[PDB]
Amino acid sequence: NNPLSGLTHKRRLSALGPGGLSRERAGLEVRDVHPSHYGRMCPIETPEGPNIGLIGSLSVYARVNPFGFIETPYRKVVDGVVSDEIVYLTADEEDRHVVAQANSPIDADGRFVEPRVLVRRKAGEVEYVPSSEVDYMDVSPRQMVSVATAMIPFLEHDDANRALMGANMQRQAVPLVRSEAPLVGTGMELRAAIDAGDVVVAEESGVIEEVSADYITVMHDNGTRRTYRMRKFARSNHGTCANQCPIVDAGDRVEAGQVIADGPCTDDGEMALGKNLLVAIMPWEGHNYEDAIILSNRLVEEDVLTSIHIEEHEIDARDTKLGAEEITRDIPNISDEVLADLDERGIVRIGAEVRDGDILVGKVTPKGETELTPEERLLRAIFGEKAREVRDTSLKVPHGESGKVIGIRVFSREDEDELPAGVNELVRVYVAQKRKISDGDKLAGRHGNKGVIGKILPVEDMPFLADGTPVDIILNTHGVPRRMNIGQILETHLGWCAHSGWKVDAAKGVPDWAARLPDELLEAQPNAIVSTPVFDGAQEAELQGLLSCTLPNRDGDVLVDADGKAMLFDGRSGEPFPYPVTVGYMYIMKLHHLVDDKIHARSTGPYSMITQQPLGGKAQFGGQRFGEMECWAMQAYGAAYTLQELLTIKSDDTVGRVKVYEAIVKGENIPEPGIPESFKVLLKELQ
Amino acid sequence: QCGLPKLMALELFKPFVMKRLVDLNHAQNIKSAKRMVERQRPQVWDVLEEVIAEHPVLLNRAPTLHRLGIQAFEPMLVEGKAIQLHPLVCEAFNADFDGDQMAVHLPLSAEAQAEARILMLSSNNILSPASGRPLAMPRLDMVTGLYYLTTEVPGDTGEYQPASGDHPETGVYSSPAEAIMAADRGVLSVRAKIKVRLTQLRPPVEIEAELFGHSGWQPGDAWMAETTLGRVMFNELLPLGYPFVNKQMHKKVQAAIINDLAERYPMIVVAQTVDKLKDAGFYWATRSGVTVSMADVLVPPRKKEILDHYEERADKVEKQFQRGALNHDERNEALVEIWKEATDEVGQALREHYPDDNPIITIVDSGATGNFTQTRTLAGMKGLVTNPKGEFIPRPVKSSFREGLTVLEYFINTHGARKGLADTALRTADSGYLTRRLVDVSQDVIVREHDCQTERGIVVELAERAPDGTLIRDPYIETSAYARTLGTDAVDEAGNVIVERGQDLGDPEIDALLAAGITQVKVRSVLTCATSTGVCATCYGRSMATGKLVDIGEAVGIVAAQSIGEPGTQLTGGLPRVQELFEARVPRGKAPIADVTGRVRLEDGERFYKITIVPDDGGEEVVYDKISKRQRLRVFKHEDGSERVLSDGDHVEVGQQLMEGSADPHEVLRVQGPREVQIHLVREVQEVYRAQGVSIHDKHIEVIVRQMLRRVTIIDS
Amino acid sequence: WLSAASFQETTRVLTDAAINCRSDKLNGLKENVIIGKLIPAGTGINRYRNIAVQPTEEARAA
Amino acid sequence: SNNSVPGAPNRVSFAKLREPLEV
Amino acid sequence: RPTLSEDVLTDNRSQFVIEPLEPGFGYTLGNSLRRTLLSSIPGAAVTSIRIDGVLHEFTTVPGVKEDVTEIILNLKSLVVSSEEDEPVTMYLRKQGPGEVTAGDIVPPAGVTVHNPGMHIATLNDKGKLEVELVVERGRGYVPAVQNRAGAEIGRIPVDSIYSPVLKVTYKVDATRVEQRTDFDKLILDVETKNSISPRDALASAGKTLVELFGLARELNVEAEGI
Amino acid sequence: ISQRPTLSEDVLTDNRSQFVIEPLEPGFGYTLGNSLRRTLLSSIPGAAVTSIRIDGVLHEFTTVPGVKEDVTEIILNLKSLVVSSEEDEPVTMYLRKQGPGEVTAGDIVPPAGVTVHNPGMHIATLNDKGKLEVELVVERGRGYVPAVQNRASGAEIGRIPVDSIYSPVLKVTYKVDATRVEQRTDFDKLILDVETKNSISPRDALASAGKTLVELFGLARELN
Amino acid sequence: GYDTPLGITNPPIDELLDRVSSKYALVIYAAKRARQINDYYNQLGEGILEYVGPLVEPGLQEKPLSIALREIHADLLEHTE
DNA sequence: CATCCGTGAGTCCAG
Ligand SMILES: [Mg+2]
Ligand SMILES: [Zn+2]
Repeated sequence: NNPLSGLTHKRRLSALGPGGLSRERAGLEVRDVHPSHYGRMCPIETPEGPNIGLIGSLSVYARVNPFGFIETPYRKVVDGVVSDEIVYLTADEEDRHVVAQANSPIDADGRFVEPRVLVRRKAGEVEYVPSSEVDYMDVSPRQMVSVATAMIPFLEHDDANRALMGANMQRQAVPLVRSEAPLVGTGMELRAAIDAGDVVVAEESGVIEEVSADYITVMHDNGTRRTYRMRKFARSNHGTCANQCPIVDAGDRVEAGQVIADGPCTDDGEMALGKNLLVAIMPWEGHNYEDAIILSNRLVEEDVLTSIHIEEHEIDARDTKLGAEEITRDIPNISDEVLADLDERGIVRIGAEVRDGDILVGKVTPKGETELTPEERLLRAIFGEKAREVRDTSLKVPHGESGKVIGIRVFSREDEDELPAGVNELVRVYVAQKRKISDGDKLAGRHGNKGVIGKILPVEDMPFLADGTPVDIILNTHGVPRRMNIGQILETHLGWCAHSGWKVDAAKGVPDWAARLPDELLEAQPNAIVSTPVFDGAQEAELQGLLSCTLPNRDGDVLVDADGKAMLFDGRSGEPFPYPVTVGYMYIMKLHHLVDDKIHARSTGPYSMITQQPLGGKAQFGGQRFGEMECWAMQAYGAAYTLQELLTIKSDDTVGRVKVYEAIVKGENIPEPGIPESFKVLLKELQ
Repeated sequence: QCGLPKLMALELFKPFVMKRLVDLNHAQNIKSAKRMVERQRPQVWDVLEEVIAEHPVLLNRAPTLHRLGIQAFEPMLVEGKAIQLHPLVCEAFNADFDGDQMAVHLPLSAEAQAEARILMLSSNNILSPASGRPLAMPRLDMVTGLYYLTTEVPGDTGEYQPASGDHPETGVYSSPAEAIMAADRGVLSVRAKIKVRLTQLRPPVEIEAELFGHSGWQPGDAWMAETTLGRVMFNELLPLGYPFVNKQMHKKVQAAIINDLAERYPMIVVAQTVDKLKDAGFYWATRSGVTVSMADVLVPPRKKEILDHYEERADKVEKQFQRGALNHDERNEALVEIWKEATDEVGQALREHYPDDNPIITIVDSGATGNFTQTRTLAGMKGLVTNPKGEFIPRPVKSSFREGLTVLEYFINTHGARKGLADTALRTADSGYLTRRLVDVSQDVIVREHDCQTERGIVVELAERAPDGTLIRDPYIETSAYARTLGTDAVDEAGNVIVERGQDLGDPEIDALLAAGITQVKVRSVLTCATSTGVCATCYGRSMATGKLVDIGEAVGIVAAQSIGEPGTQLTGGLPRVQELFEARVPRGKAPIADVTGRVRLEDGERFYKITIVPDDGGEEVVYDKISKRQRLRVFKHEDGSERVLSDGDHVEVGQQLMEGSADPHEVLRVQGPREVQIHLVREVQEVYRAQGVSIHDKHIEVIVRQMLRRVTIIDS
Repeated sequence: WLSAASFQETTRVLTDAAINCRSDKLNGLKENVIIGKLIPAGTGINRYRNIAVQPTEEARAA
Repeated sequence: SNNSVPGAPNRVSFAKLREPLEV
Repeated sequence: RPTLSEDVLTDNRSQFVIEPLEPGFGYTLGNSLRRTLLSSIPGAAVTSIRIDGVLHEFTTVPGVKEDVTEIILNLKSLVVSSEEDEPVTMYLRKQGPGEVTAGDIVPPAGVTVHNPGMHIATLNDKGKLEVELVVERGRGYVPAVQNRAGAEIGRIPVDSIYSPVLKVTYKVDATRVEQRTDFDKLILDVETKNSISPRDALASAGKTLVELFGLARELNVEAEGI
Repeated sequence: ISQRPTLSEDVLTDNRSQFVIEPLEPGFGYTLGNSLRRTLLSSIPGAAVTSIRIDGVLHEFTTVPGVKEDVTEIILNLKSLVVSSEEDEPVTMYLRKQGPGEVTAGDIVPPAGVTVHNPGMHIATLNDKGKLEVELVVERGRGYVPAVQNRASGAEIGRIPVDSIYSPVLKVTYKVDATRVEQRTDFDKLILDVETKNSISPRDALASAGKTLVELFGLARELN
Repeated sequence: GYDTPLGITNPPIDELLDRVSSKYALVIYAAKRARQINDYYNQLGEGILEYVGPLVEPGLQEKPLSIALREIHADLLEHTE
């Protein structure tokens, strides 16, 4: 889906598989978070459904030792003094020793502050222990988490339940036409993007000799030249748009290891899973009821939440007993209006516009010489049109799909290209879609705050600030204190201060709240980027202070207060909202669950081979299932005919479903259902 | 109504549209019309709007737990590709909007549409067939929005002021059309207590008698009231003919109103009235000012003061265990109690420190959503986390999520968080399984007759006799009596009959017997009435969904099953106890029951409990053998003091549960007979759903249990 | 035997039912659903199923 | 700064100084 | 397509239906038109009153059923049209048993009472009533504290409902024009006094707003299409 | 209790102008300036590019040899192009540049009746050996018109339909000073804030708004 | 006394139930009549002796169910079980 | 009252 999605997959630890355990065999003990998981396997990153606890991500700092166990780095303390010497300890090698937490206060030399400090011990037991007994200590606060988990700002403010989803959903983020880096970060965004290998990193230092959208050439110091080709508009495993673009301008001095060009979901070599939108925390006209989401039309009018999706469509021509399938522009009983987008071969032309039902590749097959209808013979005598023996088996556009034809690949057995036994011509057609965001599209933040798009109001309908700026996303208040994920609120606060910029008051000395604040943050510019590492970063005292330092806009007026809130104006009525509303910026990701994909329906269609019931899935264009639990609901109501209708004339009554179609198109009455073919099968199975 | 996507509708009504395509000659035949639909020609979007006219469709949401899991709607076309749903059926479907997908089935036959529009339409199914409470009612933003304006604020501007000095009485308006212009200018608050003359709202029953003599209130008759402007606007929805309500709209308040509208007023009034409520809520929920910031979420002021008191109390128990004076089973048993008390005192620290202005408390105290335990987890503290074993951890999480949990706190919390999710997923499987078992056993159970006419019924404790005198309403009134039908005339001390036989019990009718002094009524039940196949109509009684006598033909057994299985996710006795009863297993506790009534002879030994019973009426002594791990149940004795644990010399009835635990139903049968074992099961079952706050009417349980005793064994051939 | 078959222990039911030569009367909810009959409940029962609707004599073509 | 190793955009960090070892 | 204007009627009030507005102009028109009818139309009502047998408010008037409060309210409901802007004064005197109405009022030249059957107060025997009214002109609604300065020998400040419009609500639905289901439909409820028709109160409310948007238009009169 | 016709003052800035209007009815200013704000943001006419065509290009998703940017990022850069055409009918602009160097909006040639208001706008960074030949089409309209609508008409396989944001209005707001002093001195003062795209003047924007609004409010005065 | 029923809520169900034994009964009561009317249109074109046409004025493009359900409200139909 | 074998252990979806 995205580069992060890829990286995490490679860092997966599954207990399932041959030699391992089955899903049903796995009890409750296996799945829960073991003490030894510290620094080795993430306690948060794991699936939600029936696979919870059996799939985990490897922690950030851990590595695998030549025997197949999981080691992890610890700092060595000789005698109360922290040493830079680092040794990796296995799970059971850590149990015999005694470990201090990373955040324990250390002297500038390396000595501890207090005699008794926070200590980790065998069997997940914790106690205070004198400094003389401290063997090791943790490398980092963010040591126990994984890569994806470490990209969740203010993680220590969210319950494990939602934070679990936030991590799992980050891999579900869709690449947008161009990606912005989040205003609020953790620092992991950098190292994550680089190791992803879907960005472009310089191997040897030098200078950009030449740049194009196609490729970048680097003139090294020793005289040799290397050229990195850009992946341009390529289809992924999951129909996402892997497109890379150069960062550096021609003639830039670049050192080795530097990201010279980023790919999908990447801004300046940083994981860019979403956009930075102007958020408002308030229930609004019921359209955000039960975790739905309200959008500003700007996001459509400016392609803010727009993504690109490629589909790969295939068709082949085989040797049959009646001859062989041949791809041609000549298709029986088709007007030239429908073939207008084809080449002389019969293939769609590159750059053409296709809609659902249209023709991509014109293939015909010789049909079995069976005696044509004595009624159609007659009809072919009147109009004197001799029938062709070739039946249309052309590749048409599936229901739902739509876009522009961005590439044709053609293999022929003629041109010595190697095909499987029986295939002559095989054509591939790549069609992309520029999907703007629409209602029902799943939007979410890093804090397990998911939701489909309720309503996209016109840009004028959006509640707005004093200087006229309309918000982008209206999140519903009710769905916050329940989930315990108020990290999304802290993010918005820091998100505003990052957008507005700030300045701590240095007069009369450095303030006591901003005492622990590193020197580089006492002064920030509008649209500045900041880190808030997990189990570190900003604290509640500083965040309150920063809201006070909020630099005014262009008009010289401050927009939000120290509470973090501001005054809004209802764009519909005009009157200002009666109470202060919390306003700032929140990083929102576009997940890969879009209505264009999820929507599906069917009147009639294909059917099963044995049970004669409808097939299953959108891909097969099948009907929904009205199962056992659904049947109880019908039986409960006392809706006899509806329930009968569903399982007979709607399902597998061979003569029935046919005699239902006619009755409808003739405008008659629905006949009395027959015997479900599925039952007959049962009877012949019993025999 | 529901918003059916234009795209979805086209394929759904595909052969229906082609019909009207060859009709109005857009297409020459049936073949071409298909092409038109497939090409999505501009003509068809005018054809489709005609086709779907008042043609109901179906909306299903998995898992379909109860019958309201599928509700029929009037189809409305809409741009976009998503299905638009009404907020009020979110309770029934259990459908939030974090990415749910709903199934859509198109009824075809003339019968099918008739069924859908009449039986299954959302507007006709407002109540829960399991309980009779409103499911289609204000729920989240709607309740928070209504609770806003109906709240009376003291010092708010525009308030009523008595006259004193040279300035007259401030706060009196001639009409609602006047006060509306007052808040527009900015003089009056919509939550401030004032005085107004009304001309289109029936006054309270207690006041209507004072100002008219119940001469019959009439649209036009004026009257003065002491409410808030917002409470006035609210009563205009109920609307006329319904007694004015002067309170603040907590969910329980609004629930009462609807449940009263359900009893008296017709369905289409309730359906339209509840529509009025929803629109009222959302409009004001937007203007309620409910907003989550870093400020509003406030940590208590005595946060570290209280936690240091219970940490100091905890270091005394750790040192008392260090000397080995406390058992290892008692140490943790004492530690859990110290911290449970700590968490409570942190909770009290919020409520008085938090203004009623505070949104986080506003949402919780108003029945909108969320518990105070969440708010305590949010601002106060997390408290005890669960062990893998299930026992509560001796170590507490002292931090709140606002303060930022420590690295080591987060870890043990996550562990319990995941095990919680895991158990949740496993009970659902159990519940859904238990569900299908109850269905199969109760399929032949249908309403077949209008009346069995047997006089057999069962006694229900209407109210307990209060010790000082008078009476106390029984805790089991709602679920055991309120929907039953009477099989015997209910007489007080006098010869006067309060309620006849063949009369459905309603709310005022329970008030007719509660004041009369009578505390026991005989009621028709599923168990008692005996018909050839299935059950009769009269005994079953008032259908919980219709608020009227059950129609002839309802598959009540299935509904019963669904009613019990639907909330079976929210359990901790617990769900295992539920299976143990319906499957009639020889219980884990295996609590012994007296075989014959008589005087008790306790003769405990430290190694073993032995119980001997001297028969009341002559007889020979019957003696039992009991394990010391179990304890004697504090049964309500003749002394009317239930807290009296079993003592020697006490007198027990026949079949009286001797010790704490679960009696063996099979022994209850052989000792107390086929009828008593039915009442035992039903109430033992009930106790489980009670403790977790689930109210199923006894009616549904009895249907299943009846299907347990329909067979008798063969002793002699 | 049908209702029992589609419940649990399918193979156990059939072995017994075949030996017992049990003849199933198709008159139950699980029963009728399987064969596709109108379930013997609600709108399915003969009381409601067999209904004749006719115009009032007073009601007459204009 | 947080990661001044590759040549990256400066992402200022609220922190206690983290110098044990890079990811 | 150009927009229409509809009407659904009642004696004192009516509903107006405006469709189809360009998408997002329903709420652009709604609140702006309501405040106008309520605040931008001139009429006439009661500013201040004076009672003979009153030195303080809490005591009711000697020989009168209604409290001092219930009489003010009934007088607030009095619909009156004055020809002159400058404040006039009418007298209402009546004694003995019976009921005093709005037909007993003695109005100045060019001042009319439109509901002469309005109940005001029920007098008993030996019941005397002498009241002095102060009638002004204005727009909308004006508080009582702003009219605190009648002769200080019993001057009472009264809420002045100058506006001949009583109450107005509005809803914005969406009509489906062409293929676009985006166009807005505005439904407007308007209830007036017995002075002016709702049908008339809107036209003046309409004409008034036309004056405001004239200032902007005057500069260049660029473009638009109906 | 006072009658005075209203005024329409103005305090300026080159790009944005404050309009002062008074004296207005009490509690009226908020819903008046908003009626204007929702008129400016949605229905102010202007001109913008509808379709384009690039040599060697047949669709939106490819690369022009020797050019630093892709067609998508190029078409994305053109969304910030400010243009004012008077021709009610479509007109064709041009842009041709070769070799090393940067191309900008200045290298665009508007025909008679078309003007570019931002020549310094970066478009593409053509390195050596690079050539770019574009053919831009501008139309008049209002509000926002999606690109997708052009494709079905009959457009050839060369033309690449581009989204259109006709509204030349940038950012609009308002504030109100209501004198709520207990007297007949209760009025509302309106201060409108209008910022444009240097395509039209903030004043000229308020005029078209009024012109539209006047012709809309005139139908409430007409008789039945 | 209520507000005018809109769409599929008309005819109001409460008054509809006053003329029938139960909810289920009304279903077959109406549908079989809605069936009769739809037969009448189809048959009339080619077959005389059809069931009697709708006893009330048909709404423009009104569903045969919507027709039947209205005349039930008009008490113009006779009921038998 | 405790062992050994055979049969259960939520729905829909996607894939
Ligand atoms: Mg959900
Ligand atoms: Zn019975």
